[PDB]
Amino acid sequence: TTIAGVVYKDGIVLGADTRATEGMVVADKNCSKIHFISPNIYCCGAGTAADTDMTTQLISSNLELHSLSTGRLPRVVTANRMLKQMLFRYQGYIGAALVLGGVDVTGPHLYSIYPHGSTDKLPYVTMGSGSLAAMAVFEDKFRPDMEEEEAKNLVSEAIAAGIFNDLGSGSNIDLCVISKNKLDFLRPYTVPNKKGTRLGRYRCEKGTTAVLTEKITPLE
Amino acid sequence: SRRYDSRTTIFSPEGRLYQVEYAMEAIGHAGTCLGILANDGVLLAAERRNIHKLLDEVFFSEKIYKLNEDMACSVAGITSDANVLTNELRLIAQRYLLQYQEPIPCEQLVTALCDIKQAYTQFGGKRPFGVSLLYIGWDKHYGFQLYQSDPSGNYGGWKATCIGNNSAAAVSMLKQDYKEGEMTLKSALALAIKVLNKTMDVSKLSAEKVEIATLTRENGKTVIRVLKQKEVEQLIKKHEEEEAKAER
Amino acid sequence: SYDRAITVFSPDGHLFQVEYAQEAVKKGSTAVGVRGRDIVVLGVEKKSVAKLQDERTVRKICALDDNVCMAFAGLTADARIVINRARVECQSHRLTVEDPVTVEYITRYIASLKQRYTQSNGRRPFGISALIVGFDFDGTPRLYQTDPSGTYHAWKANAIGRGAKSVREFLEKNYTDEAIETDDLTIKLVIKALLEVVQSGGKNIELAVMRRDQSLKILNPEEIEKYVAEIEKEKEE
Amino acid sequence: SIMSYNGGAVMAMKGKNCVAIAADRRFGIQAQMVTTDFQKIFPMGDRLYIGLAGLATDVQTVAQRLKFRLNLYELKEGRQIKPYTLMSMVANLLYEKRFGPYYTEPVIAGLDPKTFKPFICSLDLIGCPMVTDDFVVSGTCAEQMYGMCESLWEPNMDPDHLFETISQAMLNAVDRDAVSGMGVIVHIIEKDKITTRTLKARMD
Amino acid sequence: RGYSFSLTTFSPSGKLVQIEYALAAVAGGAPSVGIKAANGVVLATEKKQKSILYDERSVHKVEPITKHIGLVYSGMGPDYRVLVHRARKLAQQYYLVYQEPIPTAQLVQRVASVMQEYTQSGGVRPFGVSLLICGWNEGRPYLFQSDPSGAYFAWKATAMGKNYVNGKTFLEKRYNEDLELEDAIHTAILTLKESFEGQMTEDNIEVGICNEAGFRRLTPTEVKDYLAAI
Amino acid sequence: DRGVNTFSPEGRLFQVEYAIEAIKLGSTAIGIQTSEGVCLAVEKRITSPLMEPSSIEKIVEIDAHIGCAMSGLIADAKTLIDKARVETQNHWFTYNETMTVESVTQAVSNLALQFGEEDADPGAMSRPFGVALLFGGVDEKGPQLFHMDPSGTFVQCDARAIGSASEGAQSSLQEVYHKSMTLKEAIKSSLIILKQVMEEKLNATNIELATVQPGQNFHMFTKEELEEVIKDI
Amino acid sequence: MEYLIGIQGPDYVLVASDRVAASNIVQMKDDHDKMFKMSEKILLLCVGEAGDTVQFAEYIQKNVQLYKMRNGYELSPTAAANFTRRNLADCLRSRTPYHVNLLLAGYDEHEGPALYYMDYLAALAKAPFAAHGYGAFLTLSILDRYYTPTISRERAVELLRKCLEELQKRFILNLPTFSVRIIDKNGIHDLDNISF
Amino acid sequence: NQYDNDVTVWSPQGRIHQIEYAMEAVKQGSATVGLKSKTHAVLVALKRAQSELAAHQKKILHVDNHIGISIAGLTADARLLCNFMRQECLDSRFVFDRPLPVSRLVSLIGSKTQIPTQRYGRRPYGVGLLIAGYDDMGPHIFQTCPSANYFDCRAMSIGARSQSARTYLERHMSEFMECNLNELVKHGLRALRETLPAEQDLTTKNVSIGIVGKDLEFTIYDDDDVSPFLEGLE
Ligand SMILES: *[C@@](O)([C@H](CC(C)C)NC(=O)[C@H](CO)NC(=O)CCCCC(C)C)[C@@](C)(O)CO
Ligand SMILES: [Cl-]
Ligand SMILES: [Cl-]
Ligand SMILES: [Cl-]
Ligand SMILES: [Cl-]
Ligand SMILES: [Cl-]
Ligand SMILES: [Cl-]
Ligand SMILES: [Cl-]
Ligand SMILES: [Cl-]
Ligand SMILES: [Cl-]
Ligand SMILES: [Cl-]
Ligand SMILES: [Cl-]
Ligand SMILES: [Cl-]
Ligand SMILES: [Cl-]
Ligand SMILES: [Cl-]
Ligand SMILES: [Cl-]
Ligand SMILES: [Mg+2]
Ligand SMILES: [Mg+2]
Ligand SMILES: [Mg+2]
Repeated sequence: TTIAGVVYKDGIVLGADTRATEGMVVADKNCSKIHFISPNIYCCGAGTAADTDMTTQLISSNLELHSLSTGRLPRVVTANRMLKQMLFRYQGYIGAALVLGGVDVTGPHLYSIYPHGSTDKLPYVTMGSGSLAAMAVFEDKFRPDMEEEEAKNLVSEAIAAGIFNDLGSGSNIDLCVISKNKLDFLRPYTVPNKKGTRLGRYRCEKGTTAVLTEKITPLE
Repeated sequence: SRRYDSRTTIFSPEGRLYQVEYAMEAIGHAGTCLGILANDGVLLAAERRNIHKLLDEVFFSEKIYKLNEDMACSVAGITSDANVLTNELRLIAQRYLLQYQEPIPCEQLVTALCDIKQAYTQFGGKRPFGVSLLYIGWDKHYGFQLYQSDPSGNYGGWKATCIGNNSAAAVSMLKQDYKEGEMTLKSALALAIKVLNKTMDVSKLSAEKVEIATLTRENGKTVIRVLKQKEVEQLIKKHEEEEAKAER
Repeated sequence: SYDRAITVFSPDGHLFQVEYAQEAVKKGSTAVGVRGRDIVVLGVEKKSVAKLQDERTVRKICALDDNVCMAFAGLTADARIVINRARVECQSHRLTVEDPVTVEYITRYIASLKQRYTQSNGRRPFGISALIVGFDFDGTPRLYQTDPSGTYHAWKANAIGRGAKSVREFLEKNYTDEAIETDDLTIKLVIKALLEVVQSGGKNIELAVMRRDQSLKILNPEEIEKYVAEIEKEKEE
Repeated sequence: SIMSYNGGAVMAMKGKNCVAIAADRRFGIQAQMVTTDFQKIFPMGDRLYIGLAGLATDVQTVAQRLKFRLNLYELKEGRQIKPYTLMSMVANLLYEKRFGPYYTEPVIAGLDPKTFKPFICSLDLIGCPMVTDDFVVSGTCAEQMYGMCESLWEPNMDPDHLFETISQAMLNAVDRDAVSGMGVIVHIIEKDKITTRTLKARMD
Repeated sequence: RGYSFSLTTFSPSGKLVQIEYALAAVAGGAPSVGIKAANGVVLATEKKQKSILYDERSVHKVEPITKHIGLVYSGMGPDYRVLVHRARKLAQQYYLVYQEPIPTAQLVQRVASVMQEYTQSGGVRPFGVSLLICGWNEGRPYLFQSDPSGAYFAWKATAMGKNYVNGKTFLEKRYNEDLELEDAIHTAILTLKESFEGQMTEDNIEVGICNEAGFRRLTPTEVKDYLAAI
Repeated sequence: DRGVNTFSPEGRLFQVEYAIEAIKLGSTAIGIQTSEGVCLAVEKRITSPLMEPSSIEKIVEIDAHIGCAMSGLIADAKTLIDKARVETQNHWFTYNETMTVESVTQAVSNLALQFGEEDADPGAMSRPFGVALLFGGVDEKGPQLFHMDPSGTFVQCDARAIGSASEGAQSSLQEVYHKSMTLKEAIKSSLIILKQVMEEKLNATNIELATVQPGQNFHMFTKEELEEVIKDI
Repeated sequence: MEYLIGIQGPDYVLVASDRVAASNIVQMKDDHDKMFKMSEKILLLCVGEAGDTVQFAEYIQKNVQLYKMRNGYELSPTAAANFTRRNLADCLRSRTPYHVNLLLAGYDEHEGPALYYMDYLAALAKAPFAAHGYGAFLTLSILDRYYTPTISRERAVELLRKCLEELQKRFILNLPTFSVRIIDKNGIHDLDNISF
Repeated sequence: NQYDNDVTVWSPQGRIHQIEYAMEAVKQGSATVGLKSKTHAVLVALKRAQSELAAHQKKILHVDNHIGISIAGLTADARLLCNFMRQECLDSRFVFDRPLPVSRLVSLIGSKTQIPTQRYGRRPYGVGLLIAGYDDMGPHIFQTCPSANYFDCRAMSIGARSQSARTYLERHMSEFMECNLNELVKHGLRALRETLPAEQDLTTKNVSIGIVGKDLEFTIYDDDDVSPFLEGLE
């Protein structure tokens, strides 16, 4: 996994690759790693896949209950607190490593959240087995107050660095762009990897497979 | 606090349980509900109380509930209380299936729920559930079956029975017309309509005002169906044709 | 959890809930037991008749284990709770002792369950009396009775439920070495005892027997009406 | 490894308006075959099946506990469960045991009960879901199965070609795995019928 | 500790009078109306709003439960807030398991089940509210009522609170199956006008609507627009 | 209606006073302590000739050196008797010695006022025990008879009657008792007194009698041994 | 160490079990019985860890008997097997797991004979024949070689005897005698012990 | 009336009838007397015998080497409270290896016995105690009540006709501090004897004595052992 985020002039850009692995085998070529928190807040997940899914779903749900009650758009700090307090309580046993970004009444905010419950509020962050490749791109090229398209270029460059240099990362680049005015969930943003084509045809005709027993059960 | 406790689970001086007796008065006022056992199946027929013009019609019935693959029930009395009990019936039936990997036999499901009702009359200081139930089913031990239970946690098996409004009158009509060992689903259907026609004496009988469900066996499988309104009106027609024959 | 004291003393030493539980038993169908020489018999009244009833589903005579059964009078839902508790307990006994229960053991258990429900917060007493019969390991026949108070005793013969007073009077005069010399006469003694009080005789006597080692046999209406005629034609003489 | 104590393999595959699910038939304990007709694929609806590989005791427990939950769901709701909803139900059941999991990794194959659209997915042992548009595999020969599926699967296959493809993918994969095989069962699910076949297969 | 005995019990005639009396609290509440159109549902209610001093926007009687389900009531406002909170929680619990928004009828059944509890459980009275619940799922609108007993019913149109008997007959002689949502909003407001007393403004009625796009409250400006005809 | 732990204006617990009145509905039992042992005698109170008299057990062994006679609501006595039995066995287990009669009586008497409806476990005791008990035995203090009632008050007595006719019987006991009385005299005296107070004609099946002596363990008299003693009486 | 075997024919199930209770280097009993009667037409054969085996089997037995007393009729073999399985599986991850291996044999009025195999993990398999213990390694192939589904009960006892003779020849443990029983329409029958 | 069945119900006069009723249990017990000198604390108790053939109820109980009690009221409540006292004393020796000071034990009783007077469905303790003890602050006599109040006393009597005993003790209390042990016990006996009907006298069957002091662990004297103290009431 390579996940990343940046604060740009008017918002947040989040990024992620789409590979999931089991050991050193690709289990999913098109996993979605950028998760809905609220209409103005999204969260990339790295680490144990069930833990990132379930943790983000739970917090999203509790935040919807919160916003239904308040009648207001949620704050990024609130998602951050809820996540970190739960992860701390579980002592690192919930293997969710998160990049949380959104835009609230106080503007854009980006946090990295670790499994043991520490968080860092920063203008750019990376996580996953590809995170140092992605961070090299950011250290070399980040500038404050980038325009939307510059920020999008930078995030996809960073994800690409992880895709091509980390065996844990691959397939497509997804981005999520969040501003006061707009949410662009770009899945896929880029498809830099493509399966090669098949050269021979193995279209096996009926009767190729020998059959011992057959039962047809008709349905309504 | 002893001053406010109405003491729902104690005996009266004649060995009676007043809350149980009072719950039974509630049931007597609810929609009439009958069950009739035949050779090839079992049926439930119930008076609907949800009959205002502006109601919407969203479920497949009002008072008939599927309990598991092989069983259904109908209820007379407090509706919200019925929803609690029928939810509990479904749970009991799935707990059995989980444990034994076969369907719960009908009498065992009835008894399990009756033990819950009984507990509410003996301890805990709560009001009993204000519900009587008719249960129809098939199992591999006794085939087609009909049971009745009430808020005392008592039950019995029946060839035919009635709960709710005008029960006593309904049972007399069944006593006289029911042929032990000789009923079919088609004649049990005729008899059900005859009985409801007499016991809904406020006033003229209509398909909008009754609900009928049948339980049968087809190709080694139990089929539980709620009759469509077309079929109910046809049976009402046949009963009215039949009463035209009654003299000459 | 509901912790109200339900059974309490009143002036003069009465426990009114227990007395009211006993009123419930007195309105139940009559039940009778006789201890034979090598048979025990239970018979019970009625209750309703009703042609549309499935008879199997309302028996008032119940196996607790292979060598012990019971009849009851009073609240039938309450009886079902007591019966199931006693059935569980018979299996614990077999589990930990590797013998079947004595009839006295399971009686003593049922009685102490009943007694506890007269002295525990949040509960009313059980509205039932039971007649419990069977055989011990050494072949000895037994008949016990329990009541809502938790008191229990052994009997040669006894009746509970409505009309128990007069049925007991009949048994006191009719229970002799002669009346139980055989199995057929023991059975008849129970039927005669019922047929005193039984409304539209009878018809609605349910009856069961237990022989030494032989497990519970319930009689069918055809086997009952054989006995009924065999006593009725004898009472003309 | 706990997951290889019994061995076993399941896979599912998508075609045009049909899906296929297949499993090996061996029940064994380490090297020893015990039986050759062990069920691993279970009906969850007329057109919706779940296949479980992993520890045989948990295959059975998960199938049974899932069926408890599904039956209650269908009685309470008006209706037959949607494939995607079954996946979620199963995810929730597995993740409840996050810290002492069931050792099984299911595949689901079915048609939507109203629209008849094909669906396949798999889940890991703690309930992480993965939906795909082609195939899914689970069991002790997953690498073998991936190699066959990647090479043979094509889009929009009719029922006959789907059957040949899943059958050849299963037979040839399990023939490279000591603890999977002893027979293969295949269900093809279409709008109007289910076709169940057992395959002529190696028994070593 | 808590009283462990029921405060609702059966009377000799078989009535649960505490539930009847809870229904009298409902009957004396402010009027509410729900109408199921062909393409949506409208919920409308009168504010028992005296003073110009009230900030009308500060609390709402018409409330969202989910993106696709909303509620109104007649009876006791604070009891209603309990049920709103539990309904929202029930909806989220469903979503976490099934990953699908709760069907309207499933939400009503679970909420009605909570109301039933308060008719039997220890040391509590029943809720003094009836709920009207609207939703859209399976491409179709739903309107339900849930009463203080925990009984629920599906309606094409209904009225509750003060003067409800009349409101029901007003709707009986006015609703048709093929009616559109915009027409339905108009007849809902006319139904409230039947029993209003005060002169209607956009500040003392509240309107919610439900369609394929979801559940939402109408804004003061939208209600003002519908009020110009009335 | 008031709670079970309500005091009356005279400083008594209503429930306890009422439980004491229940003792008067019991059959009469008698205990006598002599230097040669203690005897316990009780009226069975047979209500039908169909009842098995041996199934009435109003005298029970607690341990080899201790018996107990009861009167009042007999079903209530079972848990007290079982507590006495368990306590003497615990004491043996722990200390490898026999428990004194006084100590057994004390252990049982500490159950007496443990009732009430808002201190205790989900279904604890709702009321006092409607039972009185005579514990007769022998320990290193010699022979000993103790009385206990539902207040949890217990005391040693040289002779004591309990149940329906205890006034009556207690008066005759004052008349006949003396500190140097033999056990055989005590046995005869208690049957003479039971004979006066019983509604039925005394015989060898409608009474029970037991002894405990310094030589000899708890002993229930057989039918044949009762008949022997009944001849003179 | 403990050997169980079952062979199901058209209308009967034959079962056998060794009669040794061992401890360290000694046989402590040579007439041990490893079979538990659950009902008139059901036997449970149980081996494994000391304490667990009897505790588990007797608990299942008492509950099967309880079911009969409560309901008036018996559990079927299949229901009893699934009941047994639910209990074992439910204990597997508890504070009280039971380390037992089992065969369940029965005859149902409507379904005919059944033989079920269960391991300590609580995997349940229906089989035409089966065996547990180290002795199974030497006898299952003899069953595969000579078993046919229509095998008569005489030949099943011969086939059984081939298996038991193979343990005498080839197995390192001294298992000189075996309990043998058969179940059919008429219940459970004791056959003569097979001894060496 | 509506105010007298629950310990949680204040009357309109600011009283709690259940507590007052519990105090009647002590006024109806047999009398007991407690008194002290500079060096010893003594308890003297009349024992009631049910019949002529009963032993006579214990009235004096050992708590620890340095503490004993005399009781009046419900015997079962007396044992429950005595067991609490014993346990508090054992705890103090276990933890601190020294005797629990008498005034601290009495505080613990006050705190324990107050609790059920304030909770619904509980009742006061229906027992009054005289407590004799000796510690670093010398001898003590304390009195405890069902109200959970307690009193530090020069001397005291509780139970039936104890007013007479109290009148004797007031009359002679200026003598107590300087009394030898024999003189002090004699004073206790004369006070107790004032509680008796004119016919009846102190005997070895009806008197029980408890003594503790500087050189003497708490000791109970009954039956033949009270004779030395009764002879020479001359
Ligand atoms: C990622 O961290 C990736 C993120 C995850 C949210 C997809 N993690 C995984 O793939 C992990 C790494 O162990 N795998 C799993 O949790 C097993 C479940 C995968 C199978 C599907 C059912 C999801 C990277 C960098 O680890 C990916 O290599
Ligand atoms: Cl924070
Ligand atoms: Cl089902
Ligand atoms: Cl089922
Ligand atoms: Cl109990
Ligand atoms: Cl009776
Ligand atoms: Cl589960
Ligand atoms: Cl309460
Ligand atoms: Cl809320
Ligand atoms: Cl939602
Ligand atoms: Cl809104
Ligand atoms: Cl007395
Ligand atoms: Cl006193
Ligand atoms: Cl007292
Ligand atoms: Cl005071
Ligand atoms: Cl005083
Ligand atoms: Mg292979
Ligand atoms: Mg091989
Ligand atoms: Mg262990």
